[PDB]
Amino acid sequence: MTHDLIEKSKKHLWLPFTQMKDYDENPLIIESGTGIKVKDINGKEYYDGFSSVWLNVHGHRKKELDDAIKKQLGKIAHSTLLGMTNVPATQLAETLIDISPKKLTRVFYSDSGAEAMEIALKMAFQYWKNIGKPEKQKFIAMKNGYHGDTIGAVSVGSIELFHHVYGPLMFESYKAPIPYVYRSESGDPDECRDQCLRELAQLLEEHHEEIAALSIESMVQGASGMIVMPEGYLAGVRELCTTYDVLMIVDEVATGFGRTGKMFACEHENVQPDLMAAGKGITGGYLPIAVTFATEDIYKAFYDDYENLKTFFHGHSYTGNQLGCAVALENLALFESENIVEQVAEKSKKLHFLLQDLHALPHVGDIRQLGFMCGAELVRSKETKEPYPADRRIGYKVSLKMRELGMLTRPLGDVIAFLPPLASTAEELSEMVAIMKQAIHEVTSLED
Amino acid sequence: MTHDLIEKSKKHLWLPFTQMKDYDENPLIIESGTGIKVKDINGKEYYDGFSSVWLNVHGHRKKELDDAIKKQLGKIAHSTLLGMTNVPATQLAETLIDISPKKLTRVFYSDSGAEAMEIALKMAFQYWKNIGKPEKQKFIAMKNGYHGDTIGAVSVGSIELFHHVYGPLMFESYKAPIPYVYRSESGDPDECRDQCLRELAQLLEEHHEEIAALSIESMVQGASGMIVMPEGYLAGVRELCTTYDVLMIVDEVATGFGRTGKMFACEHENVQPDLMAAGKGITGGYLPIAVTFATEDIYKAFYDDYENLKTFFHGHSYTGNQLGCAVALENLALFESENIVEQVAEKSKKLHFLLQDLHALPHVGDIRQLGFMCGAELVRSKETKEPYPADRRIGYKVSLKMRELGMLTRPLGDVIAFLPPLASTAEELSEMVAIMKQAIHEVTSLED
Ligand SMILES: *Cc1c(COP(=O)(O)O)cnc(C)c1O
Ligand SMILES: *Cc1c(COP(=O)(O)O)cnc(C)c1O
Ligand SMILES: C[C@H](N)C(=O)CCCCCC(=O)O
Ligand SMILES: C[C@H](N)C(=O)CCCCCC(=O)O
Repeated sequence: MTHDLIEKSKKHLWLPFTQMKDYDENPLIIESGTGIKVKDINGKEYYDGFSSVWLNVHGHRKKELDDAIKKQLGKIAHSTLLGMTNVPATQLAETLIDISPKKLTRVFYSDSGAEAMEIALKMAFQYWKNIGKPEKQKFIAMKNGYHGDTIGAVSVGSIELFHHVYGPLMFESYKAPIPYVYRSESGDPDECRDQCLRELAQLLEEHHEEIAALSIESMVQGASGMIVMPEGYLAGVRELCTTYDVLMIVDEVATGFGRTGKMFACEHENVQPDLMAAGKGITGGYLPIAVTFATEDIYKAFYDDYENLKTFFHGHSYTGNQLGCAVALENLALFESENIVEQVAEKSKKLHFLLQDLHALPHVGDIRQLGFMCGAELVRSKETKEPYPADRRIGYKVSLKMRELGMLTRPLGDVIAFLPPLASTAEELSEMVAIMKQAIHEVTSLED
Repeated sequence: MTHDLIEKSKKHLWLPFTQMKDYDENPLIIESGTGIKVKDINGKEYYDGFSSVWLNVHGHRKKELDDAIKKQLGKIAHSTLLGMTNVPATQLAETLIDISPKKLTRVFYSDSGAEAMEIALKMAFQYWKNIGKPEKQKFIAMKNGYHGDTIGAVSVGSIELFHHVYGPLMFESYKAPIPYVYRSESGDPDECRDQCLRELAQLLEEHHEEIAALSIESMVQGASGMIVMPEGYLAGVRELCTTYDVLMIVDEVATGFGRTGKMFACEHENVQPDLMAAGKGITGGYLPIAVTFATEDIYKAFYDDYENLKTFFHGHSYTGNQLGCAVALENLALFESENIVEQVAEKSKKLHFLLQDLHALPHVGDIRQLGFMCGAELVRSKETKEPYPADRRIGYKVSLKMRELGMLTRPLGDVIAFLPPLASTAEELSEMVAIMKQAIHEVTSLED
């Protein structure tokens, strides 16, 4: 009836980033969403406290967004961008160029964030080959960094739950140290920033001639536990990259489009990427579209007569999908007409105090926040900062507790993520912090 | 204004698989489509003779497909498949399992064909270490194989012009030869087949204890020039993969969903893949949805208590998108109520005769076809079968002539690809083949 839908799900599906024995024990099937809440096939409603995995902006069944896709259906759903283009993709490219960092003048589409990162890495590799510098073939990427699941993006990721096993498949990369101030040693953001930059510079001084690009998440590392970079760090990596002739790839797939209370997160420190990835909330969270921005200097390294062999030979079949681009176009009009970014910045002030209060809980160790990008790191001892053994599944148990309490999210290890939709109201925010607090306590007061 | 949308496209876009200097010289912006024709912003109409790069099934503005997406907007556009599922992804999963090879019982969603292949390759690699055979970690891919553009897909793909700037970023891979009947000495499909299988068997015999999987396009190598595998070749590959304990990965991204006159091309030789990649036409050409099918034996090697770390740690954020899944569900209902596959198979009989007439031209060296998947290889000499030098751009020029004559396709080197929508009538196919024949004559008669 809907009983059968549940059994079908367990019989035919294989779900991303999930142990299916876990799914089969606690299955959940979503049927509709309205505002910032989704509804399962039984009629239970849940706050979407993780924005459907960090991509949902205006909430669900956002009226203008729905209208924008109906309008485009009435014209054409998809025609190709291989050797040509279409209207919404071209319009969107100009709108994207207008709001991104000033040095990024080019828009290369694809389907997902891993793909946009996969394209940034290939662009950066082929640039140096193109301009007669074929030795520049290694990458630097940051520890605790994550850039997607395909093999290039994996070669540049460093979350060892996900990646360690795939080492034989990975290309040659250096891993640079980032600040993780919470379980640091001095606990000072300036000291941690300066030490990690010092070590970046020494790595660069020794090997830059072999290195095409450096990859880094913009301001906040997400899959690693919503670890926010100390002030001045990102701008410090930009300078080091410029100085040692390494292209800087900035990953904005999670932080992009208002998430950190700027349109793009590298605005906090005014950094200009050479290459920049984006996805998730670009479409409001409706459809798979992704982008790699490039500078003009990069673009023209590939512009030449065709048998001069400059061409970038990459491109997915759905590249520039009109349906995706149309809803992205409306999304960005909503940012403008709603003043979304400003409202996120305002609402994050009070949210700040709401989140700092969780510290009152015995097993909450750290609270991290930049805008609407937050994590509560759970700890078996605040004093110690010693974490619970992984085998007690504390983050997992907390997610399940929140779920029965009517709120959806996913933990990053024992870090409880909180990335509520950008349209979230001040009262919705406090209603979600309250459920999260209740859940952490109920689970954690028993150290399950 | 037409002229400034055109100048915006030259200014802010970087297109897929395109030398932007070629684009600038000959810009083309599509506005709408109706049935199997698309229309540019100047109002000029074109036959869609490459199905918008091999993905459009029913034409454009297909009413049923249109209704299906509108109906889904009215419920929800995207909620996550991480740790949970939704209604259309669940229903779609069931239907896909029913129409796919019987041994394939499991569906793992993604956004694109490359991502589906990347998933297949990561499943094969981790499968063997989950069951305690870490030795089995190498891949075999077929000479002239194309599996997508992301780094893992290109590590198992061999299109010299595409891959191998990127040599340094692969991942070593065993390359086996495919029978290329047209420019082979005997040729003779049976002689070719059996010798390429003798070389595979040799490769397996020596290295099979190191090999995780063999990766192969299903029945036709597309990007390499629409090269049809001889009868018995695919069934022999499968047999040798079984004999030597190597998983068979089958790429159906281009051939899948009716293209070759079967629902899946592997049905031609009755082959059961271990892992099967699909995409493109899965949605009728409307949206980016892809699938990796897996057997239950493979699924169950990642199925275990979370602490025994069996889990597949992979999954894009738009996995199981309701919008793509909804349109795909309706796409498949059409295959059923419109008997698309049987209609393609039937129409393909007369079509073969249209294409044999094409063969009458002095510079048409070969015609290749399986269902609606066709290729007309151009040669400067049809008795020596010598190719035009690349530097005289014969494929590119033919595609531009077809353009002005009102038809879109893309060449593969000097092979003119012909992949018309599956809804194409008998009349429309002959209209299309005639425009293609005129354009080959007008370009090629001037080139000696
Ligand atoms: C989401 C994420 C990705 C991967 O994007 P997908 O669409 O899931 O493939 C890449 N980089 C960052 C920083 C991300 O947050
Ligand atoms: C189209 C294709 C791919 C890649 O799919 P995308 O959606 O373009 O990334 C991979 N393998 C084959 C055989 C294909 O035809
Ligand atoms: C567009 C998609 N990446 C695809 O697989 C098509 C095959 C390669 C396309 C090369 C061309 O048509 O110019
Ligand atoms: C969904 C997408 N692959 C993404 O970037 C999130 C990765 C980290 C999420 C880990 C989890 O939620 O379990």
